[PDB]
Amino acid sequence: QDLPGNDNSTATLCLGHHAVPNGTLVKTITDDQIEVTNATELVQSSSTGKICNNPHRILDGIDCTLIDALLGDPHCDVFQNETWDLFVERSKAFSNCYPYDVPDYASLRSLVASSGTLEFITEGFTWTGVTQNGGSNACKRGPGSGFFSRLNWLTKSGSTYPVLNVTMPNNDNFDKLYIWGIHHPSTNQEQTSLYVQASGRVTVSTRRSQQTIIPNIGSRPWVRGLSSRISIYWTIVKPGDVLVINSNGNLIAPRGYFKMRTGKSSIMRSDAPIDTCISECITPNGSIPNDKPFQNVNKITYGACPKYVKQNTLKLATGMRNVPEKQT
Amino acid sequence: QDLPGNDNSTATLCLGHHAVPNGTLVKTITDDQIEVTNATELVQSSSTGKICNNPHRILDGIDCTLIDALLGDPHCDVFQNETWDLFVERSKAFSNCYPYDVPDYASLRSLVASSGTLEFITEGFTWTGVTQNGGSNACKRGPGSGFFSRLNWLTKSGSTYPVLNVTMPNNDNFDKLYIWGIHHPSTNQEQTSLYVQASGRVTVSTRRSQQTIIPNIGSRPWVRGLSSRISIYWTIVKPGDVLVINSNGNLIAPRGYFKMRTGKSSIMRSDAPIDTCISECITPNGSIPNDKPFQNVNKITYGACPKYVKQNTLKLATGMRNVPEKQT
Amino acid sequence: QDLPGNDNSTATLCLGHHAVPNGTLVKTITDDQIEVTNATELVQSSSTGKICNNPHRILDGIDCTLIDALLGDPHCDVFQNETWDLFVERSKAFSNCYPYDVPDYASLRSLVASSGTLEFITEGFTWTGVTQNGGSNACKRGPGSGFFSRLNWLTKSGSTYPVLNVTMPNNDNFDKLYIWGIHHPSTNQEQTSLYVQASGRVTVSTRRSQQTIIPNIGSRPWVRGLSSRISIYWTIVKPGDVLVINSNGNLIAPRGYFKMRTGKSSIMRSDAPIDTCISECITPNGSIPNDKPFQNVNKITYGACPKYVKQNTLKLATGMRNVPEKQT
Amino acid sequence: GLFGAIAGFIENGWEGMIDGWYGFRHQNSEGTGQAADLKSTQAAIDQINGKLNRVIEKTNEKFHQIEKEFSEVEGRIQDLEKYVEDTKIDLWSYNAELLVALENQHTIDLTDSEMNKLFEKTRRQLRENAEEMGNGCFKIYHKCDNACIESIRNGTYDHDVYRDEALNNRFQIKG
Amino acid sequence: GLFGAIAGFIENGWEGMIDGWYGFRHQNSEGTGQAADLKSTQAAIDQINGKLNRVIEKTNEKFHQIEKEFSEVEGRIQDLEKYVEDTKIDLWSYNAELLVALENQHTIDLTDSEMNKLFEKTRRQLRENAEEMGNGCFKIYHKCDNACIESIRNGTYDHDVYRDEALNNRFQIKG
Amino acid sequence: GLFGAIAGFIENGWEGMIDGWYGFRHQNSEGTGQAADLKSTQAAIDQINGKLNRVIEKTNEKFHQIEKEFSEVEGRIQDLEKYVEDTKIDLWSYNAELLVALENQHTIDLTDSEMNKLFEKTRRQLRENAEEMGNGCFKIYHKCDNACIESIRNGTYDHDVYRDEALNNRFQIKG
Ligand SMILES: CC(=O)N[C@H]1[C@H]([C@H](O)[C@H](O)CO)O[C@@](O[C@H]2[C@@H](O)[C@@H](CO)O[C@@H](O[C@H]3[C@H](O)[C@@H](O)[C@H](O)O[C@@H]3CO)[C@@H]2O)(C(=O)O)C[C@@H]1O
Ligand SMILES: CC(=O)N[C@H]1[C@H]([C@H](O)[C@H](O)CO)O[C@@](O[C@H]2[C@@H](O)[C@@H](CO)O[C@@H](O[C@H]3[C@H](O)[C@@H](O)[C@H](O)O[C@@H]3CO)[C@@H]2O)(C(=O)O)C[C@@H]1O
Ligand SMILES: CC(=O)N[C@H]1[C@H]([C@H](O)[C@H](O)CO)O[C@@](O[C@H]2[C@@H](O)[C@@H](CO)O[C@@H](O[C@H]3[C@H](O)[C@@H](O)[C@H](O)O[C@@H]3CO)[C@@H]2O)(C(=O)O)C[C@@H]1O
Ligand SMILES: CC(=O)N[C@H]1[C@H]([C@H](O)[C@H](O)CO)O[C@@](O[C@H]2[C@@H](O)[C@@H](CO)O[C@@H](O[C@H]3[C@H](O)[C@@H](O)[C@H](O)O[C@@H]3CO)[C@@H]2O)(C(=O)O)C[C@@H]1O
Ligand SMILES: CC(=O)N[C@H]1[C@H]([C@H](O)[C@H](O)CO)O[C@@](O[C@H]2[C@@H](O)[C@@H](CO)O[C@@H](O[C@H]3[C@H](O)[C@@H](O)[C@H](O)O[C@@H]3CO)[C@@H]2O)(C(=O)O)C[C@@H]1O
Ligand SMILES: CC(=O)N[C@H]1[C@H]([C@H](O)[C@H](O)CO)O[C@@](O[C@H]2[C@@H](O)[C@@H](CO)O[C@@H](O[C@H]3[C@H](O)[C@@H](O)[C@H](O)O[C@@H]3CO)[C@@H]2O)(C(=O)O)C[C@@H]1O
Ligand SMILES: *[C@@H]1O[C@H](CO)[C@@H](O[C@@H]2O[C@H](CO)[C@@H](O[C@@H]3O[C@H](CO)[C@@H](O)[C@H](O)[C@@H]3O)[C@H](O)[C@H]2NC(C)=O)[C@H](O)[C@H]1NC(C)=O
Ligand SMILES: *[C@@H]1O[C@H](CO)[C@@H](O[C@@H]2O[C@H](CO)[C@@H](O[C@@H]3O[C@H](CO)[C@@H](O)[C@H](O)[C@@H]3O)[C@H](O)[C@H]2NC(C)=O)[C@H](O)[C@H]1NC(C)=O
Ligand SMILES: *[C@@H]1O[C@H](CO)[C@@H](O[C@@H]2O[C@H](CO)[C@@H](O[C@@H]3O[C@H](CO)[C@@H](O)[C@H](O)[C@@H]3O)[C@H](O)[C@H]2NC(C)=O)[C@H](O)[C@H]1NC(C)=O
Ligand SMILES: *[C@@H]1O[C@H](CO)[C@@H](O)[C@H](O)[C@H]1NC(C)=O
Ligand SMILES: *[C@@H]1O[C@H](CO)[C@@H](O)[C@H](O)[C@H]1NC(C)=O
Ligand SMILES: *[C@@H]1O[C@H](CO)[C@@H](O)[C@H](O)[C@H]1NC(C)=O
Ligand SMILES: *[C@@H]1O[C@H](CO)[C@@H](O)[C@H](O)[C@H]1NC(C)=O
Ligand SMILES: *[C@@H]1O[C@H](CO)[C@@H](O)[C@H](O)[C@H]1NC(C)=O
Ligand SMILES: *[C@@H]1O[C@H](CO)[C@@H](O)[C@H](O)[C@H]1NC(C)=O
Ligand SMILES: *[C@@H]1O[C@H](CO)[C@@H](O)[C@H](O)[C@H]1NC(C)=O
Ligand SMILES: *[C@@H]1O[C@H](CO)[C@@H](O)[C@H](O)[C@H]1NC(C)=O
Ligand SMILES: *[C@@H]1O[C@H](CO)[C@@H](O)[C@H](O)[C@H]1NC(C)=O
Ligand SMILES: *[C@@H]1O[C@H](CO)[C@@H](O)[C@H](O)[C@H]1NC(C)=O
Ligand SMILES: *[C@@H]1O[C@H](CO)[C@@H](O)[C@H](O)[C@H]1NC(C)=O
Repeated sequence: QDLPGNDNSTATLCLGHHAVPNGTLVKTITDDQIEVTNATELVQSSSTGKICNNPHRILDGIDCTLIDALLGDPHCDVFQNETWDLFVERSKAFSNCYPYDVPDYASLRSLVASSGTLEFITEGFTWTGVTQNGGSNACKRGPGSGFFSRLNWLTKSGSTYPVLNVTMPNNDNFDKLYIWGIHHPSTNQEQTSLYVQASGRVTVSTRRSQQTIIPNIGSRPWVRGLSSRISIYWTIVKPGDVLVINSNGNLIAPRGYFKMRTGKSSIMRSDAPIDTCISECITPNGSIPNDKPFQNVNKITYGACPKYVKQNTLKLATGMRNVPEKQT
Repeated sequence: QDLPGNDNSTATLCLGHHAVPNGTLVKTITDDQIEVTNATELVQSSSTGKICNNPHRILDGIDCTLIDALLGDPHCDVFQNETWDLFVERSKAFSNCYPYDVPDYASLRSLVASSGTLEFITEGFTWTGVTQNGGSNACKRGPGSGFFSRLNWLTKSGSTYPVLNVTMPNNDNFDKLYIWGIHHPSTNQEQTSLYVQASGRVTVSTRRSQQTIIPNIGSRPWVRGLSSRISIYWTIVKPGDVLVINSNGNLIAPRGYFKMRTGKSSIMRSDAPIDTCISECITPNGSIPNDKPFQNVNKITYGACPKYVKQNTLKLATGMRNVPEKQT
Repeated sequence: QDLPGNDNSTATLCLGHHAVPNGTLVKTITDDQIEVTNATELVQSSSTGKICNNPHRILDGIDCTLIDALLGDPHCDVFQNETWDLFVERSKAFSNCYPYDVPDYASLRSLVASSGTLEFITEGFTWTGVTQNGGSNACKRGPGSGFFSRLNWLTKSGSTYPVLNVTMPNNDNFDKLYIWGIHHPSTNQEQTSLYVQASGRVTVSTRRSQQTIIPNIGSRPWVRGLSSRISIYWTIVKPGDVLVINSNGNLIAPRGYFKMRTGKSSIMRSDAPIDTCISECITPNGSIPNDKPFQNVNKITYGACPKYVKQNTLKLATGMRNVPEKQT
Repeated sequence: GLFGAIAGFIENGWEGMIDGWYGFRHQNSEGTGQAADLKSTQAAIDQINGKLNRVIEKTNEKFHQIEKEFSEVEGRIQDLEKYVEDTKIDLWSYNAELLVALENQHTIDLTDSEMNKLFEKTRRQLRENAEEMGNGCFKIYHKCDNACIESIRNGTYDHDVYRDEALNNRFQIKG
Repeated sequence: GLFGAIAGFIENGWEGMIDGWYGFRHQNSEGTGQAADLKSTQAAIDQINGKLNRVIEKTNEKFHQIEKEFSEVEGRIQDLEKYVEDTKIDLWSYNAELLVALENQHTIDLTDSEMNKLFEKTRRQLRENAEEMGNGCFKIYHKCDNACIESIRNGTYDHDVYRDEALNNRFQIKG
Repeated sequence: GLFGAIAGFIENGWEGMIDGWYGFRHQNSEGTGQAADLKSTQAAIDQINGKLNRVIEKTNEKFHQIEKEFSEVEGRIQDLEKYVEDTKIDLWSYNAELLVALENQHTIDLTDSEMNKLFEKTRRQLRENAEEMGNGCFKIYHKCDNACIESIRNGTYDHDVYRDEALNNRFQIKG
């Protein structure tokens, strides 16, 4: 084939792999610090500190909680018919109208929170025989005494509180949420001054259910000049059903219905600033990027967020083992 | 050896593996469509559309819900003393007796549902001084007025409703479930016409507990000619304990006890047809085969069923990588 | 080069691995009994049968349940101002004072259980116009009639029970838990003998909430000579808030407050013996060692315990496959 | 996969082989021929079936559970019933998705392994009498009739019988 | 890792190699040189990225959920709300911790694999003309100028061209 | 397992070897002997212990939780308390069962790996002086006394010292 290769030499070929001076330690099945060429962090652990106002509809509650916004505390009149993807409730919020309590506050707040709307429709309830629009100096509307915009405090007319028995048909094709209440007087004298009968009673019902609440007379702690209280209740009336409100005293009547919807809305308690930036994941500590799979910022989240994890760092190796050649 | 073994030829031997023209794509740790020789489906995603009546005891509720079957609505009299592994409730079920509500309907339905029996024992309650077996035209039993078969509506005798104070000892070695109730009249006039006292009261108790319910007068929506309602309550009496029913008006008395058991029974709302075939897993969409490990038919299941998963397909490779030799 | 001189020969070197005669079967991804040289057990499946009294503070309830210890049933007077990391409740515990029921027993037991202290502070409530320190023969304190040490049964003085209206400010910097109650008389005559008014009422409130309970007259089962009952309620008063107790009859008054704390305390029902040994994990079956990662002793645990698992054995291979010389 | 035989040094599979998963094709004195290897085929099949049965091991049965569908709006307790189930479904869905991903990766490596093991086994058997052409074919350097090919396949090939013929053919030549 | 090339028979990496992850260093008739292998570098990178993307595949979104912070003490229902969340967090934390552990172990074995595969591939190509010095370097037994080294690297090396020169150099010698 | 050495090309283990996990057995002109290899034994042990410690890493502690046993029948809320716990137990039981299954599979492959790596290491060292008999035994083709066997074991064997003797014995013969 070829002629005399006079010289007959050799060559050396060596295979090898890179190494970096720096390197990163990662956990393994068999070791928990092994050093690799490179790794990537899978736990998002820091918020921007601000709630981005995009893409979800963030409604800042300012100094109103959602229930006060719903009831219509004077200072929350800003929120009427408002809507939201996320209502943010602030630590600073305060109530400033007639002292009330809500037996299952927690569910009423939830219920409204995820409906996502405070759209109110007024309906023509006719209360015959009682005085309407009662208010109080503890719920100042402007210079005057006032009350919650969405409720209607009835008292006697002259010398009588008749037995109210009204009805309101749900004829539309959606559910109607009604918020009503009962007034608990401080004294038996107060009970009779306002409602004549010495024992009120409110029964609100539909074809499917009924609630009867009887008031409770007695002194409570002075809150805005008052020892009395009103307790808030709610009734949902389904399409085709009918509301019947029947009372013989102490009723705080509804003025119509909030309409309920079904959506992605929820509520979040946070004092983080709202800012203009787009971010899908919201945490009460501010928005966080959902580029990583897990997060350690907060277990409370709204939107497309990483799964909360107890760990603050989890590094996924993205490179081979690092076997450098020098000394240490 | 031999002698000059001179036949200088060579051979070639090649190793290889099969390949199929078709092949199936599967997900991997490093790729999410890699094609393999063969795969198998792990997500069961389709029902037969019929609930097989074997091996569990399926009780079709037809047009009765389980609570109406329990109370003994006339049209549900079919179900007395019946039993089940799975009571199926139909969307078409309707009530058709005296208008009632059950304060924790959800737990009473659960309670009975998993006991799995409607076996009723009648006990000799003696009501002295009142009229028994009251019924109504809204609960027609045949031509006549009637009431729930398992409850006993007491009204005044002549001009008095005495204070009833009866007792029934649990002497057997099992728990006894008692279903009783209270009647809420529409008018004060009605209250006095039936129970004389202007305010009823029912107190049912054992050594371990007590419930006192007071009625609530007022009009509700007309349901089968009536604005009144009865509300249903339940009391379990343990072996060795004693029931004491004490009332002064408006009591709907129990006629004995349902006996409770402990088993695998439950209830399911489904309009799927029952059919004769054997299948361990039931879904409200019909029975499904539990040959695969996961299913996507429905999150509601009864029996030996695959684990519900969000995914509708998950293929497990059962063969090597497919590296075809053309692809025909 | 190297000069062999004379010998012409070969050697054989064989590599191999050990094998043991015995061996242990373990589960694998592809086989479920494969035999390996050695394995280790990961499921702890047996208790010592005794609750070690170290390192946590175990408080043995002996024959008192925690609620009776809280209320101050005579026979539980041992426990006053006691504290615990884990209160152990025994199957043998019994109550032996005035018959009571607690509407949400389950939460009151929880609430106290995790506070971890029964430290009681007595406060100077002044009841004017009523008789204090009422007791009963069903709650014998020594030779005499008595009542719960931490509650104060008020009855009329002479011929009047005035409307009590007292207040107690939370001025300290911690939450105050108040346990109060109401007495349900057996007969209307009893109601008037003790509280004059034919209908009592207890309203306990703070700035944030209110409860009004009205008693319920009627006979219950004879329990320690009595058909009456008292029901227990609780109110937490936060720093800066104020308690107002207002009643017109049937009140079982508080004698001061339990102080609440936040810790690692809980309660456990167990009849296991307490013993002197140190063990972090407690199970109602006795303490178990948390050296293994999973346990099958009991799903109820307190302390640093292995994760409960359904499996009773899971062996982790710690050696190679066992391929012996002869057999296994 | 990890060993680099399948879709690696063996360029592609043979759709033609229908009698097993791994096997031999030769070219010798009497022509060309193919034959599946049944020991490695069985080894691969048994493992994949073991894997397969463990995954179909008992559906656990459940009877009375919680409600998972509701028609009215209730608030707090119903919000929790819905949340327990949704976080249960997401956890089981994660498990299914990771389980088939691990399994699949392992099956491709396991079968790559068996191919490569058969190759190694044949290499070891042929000793100094053949050379690896580097594409999964051995060049055998001696006359190897069909019974010779069959002895390599069924594992009884005696290398000694051909060592001198092979070593001559292989080395000596002219360099 | 499993194959014993990286941090195994190849004693250490080369911080000097900055143009790829695996590669060659040689010395021949024309001098000495280094060169990254881009096929194995790409193979290792593509796998690790595949692995990486699957882990960043869709955060699921959640809207109204349960409350997870409370200011008053409520007992039974609040104890359950807290327990559902805490057992959810521990389950997801376990999954994260095992996921990176498996992944990481696999990445070190996968890259160990590719190194070893490149080694095997070069071995197979060199045929009877080189010997493995056992440290990842082949002693090539014939004159191999830069274009020869290049043909081994780009996979066109014809062993036949040097088989007699190599076999003479390698065996004949004096024993 | 994946490499096919243990319960593969090495037909079985030696119950006789009690001083380590992997090792050597030899037959030369001075005698026969056995000796455990302590480097591969330590490598296998260290990995299995690493694996083992990670699994025994901190039991998390839990104090006040939910009730998990009930004596009366309550309905809705108690049905949820029971369901949260039962779906928790099934999820943790699944995790335990998959965890030992993965671990175990890996341990059998990891030890198969170390065996095969020791084999490869010895192969590389012996160079042209020995041939693989295909059952994990090398036929060494030159006089190898006990110090020679010891140098192979402790890794100082100089192949050059015996290359001509070996190459003569191995090839030359008569073909
Ligand atoms: C519809 C209506 O009645 N509006 C009244 C209210 C209601 O009568 C009252 O909210 C019922 O609970 O009362 C208004 O006057 C109250 C106000 O001056 C407060 C301030 O303390 O005092 C109430 O009387 C107290 C009295 O001040 C106390 O010292 C005493 O111990 O008890 C009394 C209890 O009645 C006044 O009624 C109001 O503004 O709230 C006037 C409204 O028009
Ligand atoms: C045990 C018993 O009393 N059975 C009665 C019942 C009960 O009196 C009644 O259910 C108490 O709620 O009443 C029955 O007659 C009722 C029936 O005719 C309905 C049909 O509408 O009307 C009731 O009177 C109504 C009246 O029709 C209305 O227009 C009015 O506005 O109010 C009245 C309220 O009392 C009848 O009482 C019955 O069948 O349900 C007769 C039973 O024997
Ligand atoms: C503060 C106070 O009043 N202490 C009384 C109590 C209370 O009057 C009583 O707990 C209110 O519920 O009563 C004490 O005497 C009762 C005791 O003798 C029991 C034993 O059975 O009987 C009660 O009277 C019963 C009577 O025995 C029954 O046969 C009858 O059917 O009903 C009666 C209902 O009042 C005694 O009142 C007591 O020790 O509990 C005396 C305390 O000082
Ligand atoms: C998936 C679903 O539909 N869940 C519903 C359930 C089911 O309809 C029910 O479990 C079927 O058995 O109903 C829930 O609401 C019930 C509740 O409002 C009670 C009263 O508190 O009434 C029930 O309807 C009664 C009606 O009041 C009676 O007059 C009539 O005689 O019978 C009806 C039932 O057939 C409501 O269905 C429930 O709590 O279980 C709400 C769930 O969302
Ligand atoms: C994390 C947390 O703070 N959880 C609390 C919540 C939140 O404060 C609330 O959801 C914010 O919207 O409050 C809970 O308690 C409420 C409950 O006690 C009700 C009455 O039952 O009152 C609420 O405060 C009222 C106050 O009673 C009114 O007089 C006032 O007009 O408005 C206040 C609210 O702004 C309590 O906050 C709750 O149940 O939601 C307890 C949680 O721990
Ligand atoms: C596992 C278990 O037994 N769960 C029970 C618990 C436990 O018995 C209790 O937590 C032990 O502390 O009891 C539950 O029921 C209680 C409930 O019925 C209340 C009243 O609502 O009474 C308790 O019994 C009282 C009895 O009423 C008093 O007269 C007596 O003085 O003390 C008894 C307790 O020692 C019931 O136990 C509970 O809700 O916690 C039901 C669980 O299934
Ligand atoms: C029942 O008892 C309660 C508690 O003792 C009584 O409440 C107290 O009533 C007085 C008089 O109304 C309140 O006085 C107010 O004090 C504020 C300053 O804090 C002052 O600005 C008002 O002008 C007024 O003077 C006091 O605050 C209030 N305290 C509490 C804790 O509520 C109640 O009046 C008693 N009721 C009856 C009918 O006896
Ligand atoms: C209290 O107010 C309610 C609501 O206004 C009154 O309810 C209504 O009462 C009337 C007379 O009983 C019911 O009429 C009957 O209805 C049926 C079906 O339409 C029809 O066949 C009869 O001929 C008759 O019209 C009406 O349905 C009922 N409506 C509702 C919503 O319940 C109630 O009567 C009032 N009660 C008192 C004491 O004032
Ligand atoms: C209402 O009905 C209940 C049940 O019938 C009556 O309860 C029973 O009352 C009697 C007389 O107080 C109790 O008797 C006492 O029992 C003890 C234990 O044996 C004994 O030492 C006494 O000498 C006496 O016999 C009986 O135990 C009790 N039974 C139950 C189940 O509670 C109640 O008295 C009736 N009340 C009225 C006002 O009619
Ligand atoms: C480390 O890995 C991540 C993900 O693969 C990649 O973005 C990054 O650039 C890598 N670092 C280097 C120096 O390649
Ligand atoms: C709220 O929206 C309803 C529905 O369009 C409207 O009729 C009503 O007047 C609105 N009220 C306010 C204050 O915006
Ligand atoms: C997020 O907020 C919580 C509560 O506000 C706080 O405890 C936590 O440490 C914060 N973490 C980060 C990363 O901001
Ligand atoms: C594909 O795999 C499944 C499970 O191993 C098996 O039943 C089926 O027959 C396989 N398909 C073929 C063509 O082998
Ligand atoms: C099963 O039923 C549910 C509700 O009835 C329905 O939304 C779902 O798509 C059905 N799926 C199948 C596979 O039938
Ligand atoms: C079996 O493995 C465990 C854990 O590695 C170890 O403690 C035990 O000593 C081993 N058994 C033997 C005989 O080595
Ligand atoms: C309980 O502790 C308080 C606080 O120090 C103390 O004043 C009180 O007297 C104690 N009572 C008993 C019975 O120990
Ligand atoms: C632990 O206790 C429970 C209930 O007391 C019992 O059923 C269980 O079998 C016991 N297990 C062990 C290992 O003691
Ligand atoms: C192997 O093949 C040869 C030629 O067909 C035959 O003589 C021999 O017996 C075969 N051995 C086995 C075990 O099949
Ligand atoms: C390989 O290298 C040789 C020498 O540089 C060159 O002639 C040949 O074309 C190269 N082939 C490829 C595919 O690069
Ligand atoms: C290896 O073995 C030989 C013969 O025993 C000895 O001379 C040499 O020093 C040994 N080296 C080591 C590192 O043990």
